[PDB]
Amino acid sequence: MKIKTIKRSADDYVPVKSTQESQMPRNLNPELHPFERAREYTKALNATK
Amino acid sequence: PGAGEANYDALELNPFETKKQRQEQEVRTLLNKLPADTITLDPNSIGSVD
Amino acid sequence: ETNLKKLPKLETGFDALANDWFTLPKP
Amino acid sequence: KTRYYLEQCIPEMDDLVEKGLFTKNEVSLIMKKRTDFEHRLNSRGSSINDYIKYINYESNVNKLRAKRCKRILQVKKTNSLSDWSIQQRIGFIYQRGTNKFPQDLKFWAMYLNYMKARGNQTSYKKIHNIYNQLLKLHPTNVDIWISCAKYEYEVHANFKSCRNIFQNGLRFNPDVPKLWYEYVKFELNFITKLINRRKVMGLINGDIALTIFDVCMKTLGKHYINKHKGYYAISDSKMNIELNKETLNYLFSESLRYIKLFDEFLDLE
Amino acid sequence: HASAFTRTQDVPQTELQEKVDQVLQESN
Amino acid sequence: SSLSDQLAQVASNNATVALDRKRRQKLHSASLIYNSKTAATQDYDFIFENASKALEELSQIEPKFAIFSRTLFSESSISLDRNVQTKEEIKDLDNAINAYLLLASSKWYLAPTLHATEWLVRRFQIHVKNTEMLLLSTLNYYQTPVFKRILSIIKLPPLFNCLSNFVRSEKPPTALTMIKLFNDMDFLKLYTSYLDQCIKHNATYTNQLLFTTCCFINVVA
Amino acid sequence: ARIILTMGIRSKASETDLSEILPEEIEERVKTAAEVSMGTEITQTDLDNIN
Amino acid sequence: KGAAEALENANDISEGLVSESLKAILDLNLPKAKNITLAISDKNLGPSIKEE
Amino acid sequence: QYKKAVSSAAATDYLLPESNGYLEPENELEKTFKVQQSEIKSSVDVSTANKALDLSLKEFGPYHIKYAKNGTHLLITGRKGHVASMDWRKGQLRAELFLNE
Amino acid sequence: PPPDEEEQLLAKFVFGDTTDLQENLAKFNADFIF
RNA sequence: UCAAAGAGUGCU
Repeated sequence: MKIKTIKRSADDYVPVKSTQESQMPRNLNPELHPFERAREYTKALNATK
Repeated sequence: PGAGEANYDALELNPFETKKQRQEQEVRTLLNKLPADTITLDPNSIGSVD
Repeated sequence: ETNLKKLPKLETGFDALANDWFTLPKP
Repeated sequence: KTRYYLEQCIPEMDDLVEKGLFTKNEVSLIMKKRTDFEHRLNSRGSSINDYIKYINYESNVNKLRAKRCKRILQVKKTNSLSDWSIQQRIGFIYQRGTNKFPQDLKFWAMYLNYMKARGNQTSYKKIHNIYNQLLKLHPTNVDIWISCAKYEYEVHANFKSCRNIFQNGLRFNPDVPKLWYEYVKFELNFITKLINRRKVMGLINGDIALTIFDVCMKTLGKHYINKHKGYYAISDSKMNIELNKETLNYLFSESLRYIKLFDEFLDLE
Repeated sequence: HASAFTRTQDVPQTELQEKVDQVLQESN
Repeated sequence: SSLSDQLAQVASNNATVALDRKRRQKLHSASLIYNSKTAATQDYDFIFENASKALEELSQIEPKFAIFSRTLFSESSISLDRNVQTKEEIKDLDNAINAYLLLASSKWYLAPTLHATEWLVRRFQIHVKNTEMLLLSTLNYYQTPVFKRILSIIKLPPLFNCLSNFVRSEKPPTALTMIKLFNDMDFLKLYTSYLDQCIKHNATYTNQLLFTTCCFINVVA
Repeated sequence: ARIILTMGIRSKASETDLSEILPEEIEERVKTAAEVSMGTEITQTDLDNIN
Repeated sequence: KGAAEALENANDISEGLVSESLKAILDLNLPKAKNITLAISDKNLGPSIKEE
Repeated sequence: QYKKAVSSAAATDYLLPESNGYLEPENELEKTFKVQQSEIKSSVDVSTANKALDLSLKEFGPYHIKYAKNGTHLLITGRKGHVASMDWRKGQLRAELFLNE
Repeated sequence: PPPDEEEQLLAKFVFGDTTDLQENLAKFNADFIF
């Protein structure tokens, strides 16, 4: 039957060149970044210090 | 199939984290340490105006 | 019209280009 | 700032999916190849071939969209962001590559040709801006002075400014005999078309070149004396005679080359 | 901005230019 | 089995996955034309461009090289990774590599073969997976500098342990050390199959036979 | 010495062909060195004995 | 263009003078324009540039 | 700005390179519970077959498995006291503890 | 209507399809090459 | 060799 699985392309994430910058994948799903309200506050407090 | 998440945020966690950045990630997350008393039943409640 | 073609066209190449001394001896 | 470039393209794929041309799966593949290039171009050791590869890859994407537009939408142009965006972005990459690598005359050459082909989409003023930077960056390359002179004497037919380009180029490069030849060749071309127009005018009803001849000998002699002498003058009287002889031999071949130019123009005496 | 296209000098800088405009002036 | 032993098999299975930058450096640094530093800097496109030209020269000398242009030296092969292919496709890929090593059998003296093989080494990592077939084929080019370069970038299988001395060594493998390889019973019959393939394909050439003949003749002595 | 026979003065070096004397990579070095050279001009009286 | 030009410009730069090369390069670049501002290491070269 | 901000979030949803897996039967008769694990092992590619790990060892059974957040490294602790930290993808053991507690 | 061969060829390049390579593999026989 | 820790160099 039909199967597909999470599949990582090594070249995409690990560059072939030593000098080429690795790809930084980003997902703005809000669940993946918890504790907004505690976080920004801590960045706030560190900034004042 | 479908067990894992499709796409991962590099900033939060990276399977391809090199030895030097995992230190960069480590120190930053220390700098951004959340206080114990900051724990609340709802993260949205914190920071309101009395 | 035939004469105008015979007249020369200025030719250019870019389009073609487009397509140690201080060390003493050890004893 | 790779993400910034990636984000600027988001409205477009949304337009591609909205119009139905490209599926979300196909769109994702275009994105993944796009992402690899942007990191490549922004990284260390980036070279011009990266710009050329991205431009070539992006050009192919435009062609498929055009084919699919007639195949699926059955429309010549769909009024949305998709039509002019791939074409706009290619110019952006050319600007970055030419900005990033001003040295390669080859990369500049496609930029001029690519924009020249899309004459309607790119105003002739934008071609002017490219040349002004290019002449400014490489003033001693004769090919570029004759380049913009040729572009506008044919496409635009502005003899006044076509005279101006040569008039500037000879200022910077008075010792190159090739540039003088083209500016003479242009000069007789202007006269012959003027006389042919006069002949046509009657049907429906030059010395200036010889002057360019005059000074062309003088400065070429002066510069050839400056070369072959180096920093200093030549003390021996005999060599100064050979120096004069070498200029005379160098100078006559310059003159003889122009005598061949006269033969081409039948109308002129 | 300064451009090779249009003359900003307002006078003939090079000796070529003093000469060419004389023919232009003399011609018509 | 010990966890370390089980874990070792995992490492061998994922030898070419390129999980991180450090592994990718080791794979990409492996080269047959260039040194490690320049090799890391080179690109698949740059390597493919030289290889495509090299194959055309090989095609002129022998037409049969032209077939691999459709399969192995294609432009689409740049985007082809073996780690992302399934079992059937990998078996399908490996045999096509094997035939190329066979047709290249009489031509390593020609420089373009060395360039053409670089694409397979860089794109397909034949030095890691097809380590036997590459090394069996180049057995009689031992004194040539090419074989020494092969040894440096290749992990010797169990049957070639005797060559572990000459890996990254100034002196090439001596003729005497060979008899020991073929003296080993397990190797002879391993070598028997590869020779059995060439005879079926009529790909045997003189230098293969004359090198082949001596050593077995020497094992007798 | 054979270079000096072909080119007597650095001005001659720019156009003189050194193919039979030097390989391609080396022969262009002397040409580039000639224009950015350091030495002073020598008389033909001098040049005759050097040849 | 060559060795000879560098010396005679080297003479001209020192005496706070403007060579034909300096006049040529500057004209194509600086806009005619209130007044465009140019940075020069030499104060003595300033009056020469202003005159041209 | 929220309707703009979520629009930006919707914009980045396209940037996400890959999707999750699926397993649906072509034929209604085929059932997702009927399919047996070995058949899925056949369908998945070679690298995934390597990504699947099976090691049998009985010295300190049972063994509790724990998985790192980033997920590079596996930690498995035996009931009788044996714990080993290793990365399944790389195939190298970080440390070995044979404590009999 | 089905796509033309010229359209088919352009389709493989843009989508990076590798099937065409795969049967050309699955159809090699070592005897034919030799 | 891996493996953890320092100290400089090039360059975005």
